[PDB]
Amino acid sequence: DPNFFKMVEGFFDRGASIVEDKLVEDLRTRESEEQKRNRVRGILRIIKPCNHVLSLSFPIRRDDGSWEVIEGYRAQHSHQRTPCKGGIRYSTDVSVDEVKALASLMTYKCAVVDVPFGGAKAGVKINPKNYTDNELEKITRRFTMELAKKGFIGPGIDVPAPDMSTGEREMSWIADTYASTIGHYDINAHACVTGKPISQGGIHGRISATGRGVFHGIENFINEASYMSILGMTPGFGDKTFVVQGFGNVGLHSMRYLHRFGAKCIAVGESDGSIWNPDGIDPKELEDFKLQHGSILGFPKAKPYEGSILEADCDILIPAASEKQLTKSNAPRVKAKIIAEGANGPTTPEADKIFLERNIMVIPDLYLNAGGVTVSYFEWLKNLNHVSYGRLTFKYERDSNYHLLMSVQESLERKFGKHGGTIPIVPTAEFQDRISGASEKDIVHSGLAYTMERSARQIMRTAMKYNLGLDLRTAAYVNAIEKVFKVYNEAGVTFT
Amino acid sequence: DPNFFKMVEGFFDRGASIVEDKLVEDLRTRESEEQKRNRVRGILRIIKPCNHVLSLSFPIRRDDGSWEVIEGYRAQHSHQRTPCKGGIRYSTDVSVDEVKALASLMTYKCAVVDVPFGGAKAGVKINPKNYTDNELEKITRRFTMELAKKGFIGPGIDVPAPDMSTGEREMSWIADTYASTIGHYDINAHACVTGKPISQGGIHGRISATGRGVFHGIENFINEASYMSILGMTPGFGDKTFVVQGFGNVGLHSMRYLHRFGAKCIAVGESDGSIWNPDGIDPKELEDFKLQHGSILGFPKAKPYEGSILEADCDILIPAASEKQLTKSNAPRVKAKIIAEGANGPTTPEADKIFLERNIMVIPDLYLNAGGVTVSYFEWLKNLNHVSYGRLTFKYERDSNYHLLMSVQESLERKFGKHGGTIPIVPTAEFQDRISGASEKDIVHSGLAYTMERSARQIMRTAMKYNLGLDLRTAAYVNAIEKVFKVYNEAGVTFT
Amino acid sequence: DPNFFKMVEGFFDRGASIVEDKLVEDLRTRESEEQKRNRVRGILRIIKPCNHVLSLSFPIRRDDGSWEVIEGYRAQHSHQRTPCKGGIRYSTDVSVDEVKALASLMTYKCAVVDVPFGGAKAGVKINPKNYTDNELEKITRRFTMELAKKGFIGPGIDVPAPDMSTGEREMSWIADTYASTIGHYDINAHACVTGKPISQGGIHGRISATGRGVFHGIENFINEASYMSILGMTPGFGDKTFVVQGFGNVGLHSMRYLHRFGAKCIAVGESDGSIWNPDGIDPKELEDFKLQHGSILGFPKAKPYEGSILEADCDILIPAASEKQLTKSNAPRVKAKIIAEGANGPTTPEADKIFLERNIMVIPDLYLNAGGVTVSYFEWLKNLNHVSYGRLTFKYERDSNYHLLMSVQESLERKFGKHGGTIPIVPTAEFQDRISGASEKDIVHSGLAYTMERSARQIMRTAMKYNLGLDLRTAAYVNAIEKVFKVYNEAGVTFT
Repeated sequence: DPNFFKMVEGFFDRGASIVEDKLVEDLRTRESEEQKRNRVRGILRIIKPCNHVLSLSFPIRRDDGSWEVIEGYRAQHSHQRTPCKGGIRYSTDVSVDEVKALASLMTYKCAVVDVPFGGAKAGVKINPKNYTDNELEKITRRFTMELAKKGFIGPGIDVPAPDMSTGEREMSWIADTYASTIGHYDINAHACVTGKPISQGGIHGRISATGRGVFHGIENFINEASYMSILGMTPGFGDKTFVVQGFGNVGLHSMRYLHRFGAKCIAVGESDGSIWNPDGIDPKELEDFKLQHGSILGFPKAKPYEGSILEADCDILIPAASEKQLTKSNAPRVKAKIIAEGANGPTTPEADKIFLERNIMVIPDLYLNAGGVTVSYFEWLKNLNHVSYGRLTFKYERDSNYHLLMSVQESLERKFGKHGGTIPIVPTAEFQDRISGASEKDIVHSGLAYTMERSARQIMRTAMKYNLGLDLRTAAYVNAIEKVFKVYNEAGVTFT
Repeated sequence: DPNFFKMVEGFFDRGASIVEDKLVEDLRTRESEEQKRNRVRGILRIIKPCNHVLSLSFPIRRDDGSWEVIEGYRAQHSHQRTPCKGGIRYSTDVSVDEVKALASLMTYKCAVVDVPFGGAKAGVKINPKNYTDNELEKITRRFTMELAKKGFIGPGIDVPAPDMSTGEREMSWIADTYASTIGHYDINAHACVTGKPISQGGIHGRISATGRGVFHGIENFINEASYMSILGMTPGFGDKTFVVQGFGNVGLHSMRYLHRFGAKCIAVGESDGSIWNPDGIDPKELEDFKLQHGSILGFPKAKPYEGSILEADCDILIPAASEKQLTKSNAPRVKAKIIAEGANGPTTPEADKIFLERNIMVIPDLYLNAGGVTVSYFEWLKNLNHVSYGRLTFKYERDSNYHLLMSVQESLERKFGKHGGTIPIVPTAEFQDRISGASEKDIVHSGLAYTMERSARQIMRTAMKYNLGLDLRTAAYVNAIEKVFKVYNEAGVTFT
Repeated sequence: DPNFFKMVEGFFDRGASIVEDKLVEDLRTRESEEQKRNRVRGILRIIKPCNHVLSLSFPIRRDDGSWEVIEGYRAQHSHQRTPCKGGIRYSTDVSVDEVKALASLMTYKCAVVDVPFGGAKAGVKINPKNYTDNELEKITRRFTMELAKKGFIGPGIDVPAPDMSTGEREMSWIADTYASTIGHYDINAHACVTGKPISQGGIHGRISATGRGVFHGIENFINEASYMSILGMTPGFGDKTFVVQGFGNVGLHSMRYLHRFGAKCIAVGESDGSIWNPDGIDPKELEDFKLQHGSILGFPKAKPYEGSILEADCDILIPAASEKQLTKSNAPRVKAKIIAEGANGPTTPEADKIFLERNIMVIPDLYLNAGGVTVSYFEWLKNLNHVSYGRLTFKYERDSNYHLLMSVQESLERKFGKHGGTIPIVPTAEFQDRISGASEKDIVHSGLAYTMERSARQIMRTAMKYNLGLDLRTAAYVNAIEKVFKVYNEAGVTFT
């Protein structure tokens, strides 16, 4: 039951050693100078540790009038890619080593989904419950200030983001505080932080992002005969049956999209209890049940399962919640053949070894829930373009599409003595609804898909190159370390 | 006749009270702290008044050598949307109230056409006719300087624009003066002001912008069966017949585009006289007549009407000139069912109540002449993009289009033993032209059309929502207020 | 009675026309180009009107939770001298015209005392008595912010200052708000405003500044045989007898210092009533009386005089209170020969003419109460020096002094067989107190005295140059206009 930090770090060292060799021979061994290039692995030593970590201690006057000093910290893992990216966590269980760890994860994660951002992470030792909306605000802002004055929040330095503990409300404050203070003259002040309200410069499709990422991440592999054979998957009768642990944002959507495409949800577990039903569970029903009242407990059309759903018999198990939920203990008691990490670090290193032994394909957090980050990239861009995606092309494109059809029509009618006989100028029903309901989220969603696909293939190619089996995790880390390295390498350090 | 500031104010307060109640219940009553969220209407009382207004006296050495002080002002209504936008006036009738008023209009007008700009407006108590080109330049530059040193010109702060009293020449100077002085280090210096020459970073399709706007504005509503029924329009034999008051550069185009689509111009006024002809009047002909010599008076194919063509018997009357031309007096004497405000404030509040009483749909100036602004937004972006729209797509697109058609061809050929029989690969005449002559102005004009439309639906949906009839005006202002509010709300003021 | 604007403007014109002529002839008629140099009096036309004037409307959330919008303005008269200087007034009566006027006064006043600052002046339509300390703060800050973002509050742009309606507490806030936000990177952030607490970067000797100024102003003229003869003053039996109208800060000190040097206070009025006693009145007593309880009414050793002390028979009458207290009505009824304006505009133009008819010397407000400003200059400097005056010289000096004395002693003891006989190494009692209690205030107070004196002689010289009598006012303005002009002239405008 290791702890985040000594989990990630292992993962790195793992896929650091596996790259070192190859990373010298073949890649750069044709201009080998004193074969001391193997001492250039010092670039890997630099990548491992966070380059900067700022600890704070600011005060805020509670609503009752009493003073109080809040402590928090933000760590920036790497700068290989200028603008650092990472969330902000409001919890009373947020250690410097936790942030440092997550921040490390970020860099690699971003690499995997080709996002030009360095890994960061922030944490404020506070418990939102114990503060009033007004207080919270006061905190986020004073935080933003300090964070700014020391180069830890800037649209070209570090762009924060929400976490399970924080929301778009906070982000909106961060943004605004910044813009109305130290970034007053910055024409891209609002790009200092993402995950903010649409009105404040947010990007359409943020919410569903992470969730949709999980889906495409699974999709890409579930549709790869090769892998699906090693597991004896891509059925004919069974088709697809999954389970999701944690009905949060990510979990909910993950079950929405997964279900939409033929998969059947057999079990959903939460902090409270769980749910079971071989027949299937409908996303909207369970969603409206959890929105109408308390939790998911006492949901009709579903027997209350007891304990975690991590042992429910299904094909795909998606851990979209807490940390380290799959350990060396319950690792051999999992039915599922595929584990989709819809969260960070939901499986321990020991558990990984087991799963590998009994052919269990674990889709890396490092890649699966990199959907939010991918879209946050878009939000950043959308603030640099200062325009909502497709604002200037939708109409143009529409016209061009109708000209295309009209050309086929006129050109097919000139193969007959008519002037309105053939009727190609009519788009399909789907294609019509697309055109008529074109909107930013469509450009976003599509860009997401594209990235999750490209990345997927990339991981697969890397797992076939280093002969790995279903160890997609290390593959991904390796993939990442190779990218981060290349940047550093093709420059240096001080003589970079 | 009330003045411009009284009107606009009234309009605001009108919409402001309409919103208030719905703005609390339904749209935020779900987490209603001690229902004091009625006291949040303060937001509205912050939005109403301009938040800044700079008055300034600056000297210039007249050509003859003599010194003279020039006084002018610039008012920034709101900063809810960072870059303020507004035009510069050069008239000896300006008045700190006027600029405050028009700057108030701008904010709302931008909101309507989803343009991320705050409302601003400048004014220099001067009369261009009494100053040499050289002098005028001196002025516009000094003015830019002072305006810059105080934060009232700046690609991120405030982006000025031309008015009927200024031109691209001036704007060019403003842009250059700024980029050669204060904004020397700003990589977006030439985005400090719009409406500039092409060679100075201007955007194609500026001249026809406002005009085209008018058209689309009208078009969107004259295509809506619902509204066209309440009037008894969208006829089968009368089709469309319109009249334009003021043959300026908005009026002229308005006629051109209106006419080009099956509408017949039956009357065209001016500041001199008028024109009449139930058979119709050709735009080109009347244009060439005006351009070839003097005014439109003495135009063949047309009997010299006497008085204002605001009484002519037509379907659509488009006031594209002076201010307050439709008052309580002549309000009842109109024969047109639709009044398209191709100018600002061409109808008084009293007139509006009359037109409503005798079912007369008045398309708001707040929306109908927002075309120019909409495009100015594009110019700004163009300047930030550092590339002419389409530059890197036109060719790519072209290719992709041909491949599309080729596919349909080849594909269809397969259903026949021939390799050249069916020729879909040929684009319609129109489509060809479009492809061959693809320029920036096409992307621009299309983006415009897309904004006018979306905005038109938005206004309609708002009208229906607050069960407003043909009072599109208030409906628009309400629509605006709502937007501007949302921004403020989803943040605050100091604790924003 | 004419308002402040009308007056100050008149004063300017007056001096302006007196300087024009001479300002061309002997000054610069040697290079005389075209003799058009008269047309270079345009300079003057630029100097008269304020160059900028910002009007704002910013919100604050009152303690009760309600939301109000505060309106206020700042006006910068001239920039001829880089940092503008001027106070901030918190009263319901403030009017754009008022600030403009007072700003205008500053520029000239500073010129008189050789202070390198432009003339500025703020104003916030608000009555401090209606707001809680918290609320006041919240206003000063939000005001400082908006005032900064538009270039009306920086250490090198415009340095505000306290008024009778605002104190050091508000300044402190201004300073801090600025240095925490916009000016965060400015190493001289705390030089953005003056009149702030000592612990915030304030200079020692600010409270006795304006008062002491009034004293040295009077002292310099009451010591000039020439002027004192025209009035038959500098007596040998009557010595000195004065009267002060207004027992505010300036008035109190004025009496303290005046009295300390032989004068004899015979009457002191207030907003309530007055006091009279030919025998004399002791500052400390009357001070303690006021402090101890209520006003000055009921004070022992003094018969309650009814009305204004302006008519009390005395030598020097010092109006240290409200505006326009000496008009064309009571002007003839004055018994004093000298009128020391310890306030701004306490005598109307029409009163001035009268006093000049019956040889009454009126020492100009423009000069007399320029003591505060003079010291505020020091405070500014103090903040830019980053060290308290004397900090690194007191000790050194002390030592030097003793060595001086000990050199006289040893040297004198060498003219007599004795090593200890003569004792010149002993300072006087006064000297010793000075040495032992050396502190910043001393350096300040000295510098102030030096300025008031040099400025006094400058005024005189001017008066005698332009052959003005006891019309010290115009003489001062003229003296100012000359200075301001010289700057502009020895440069230009655009081609400056």
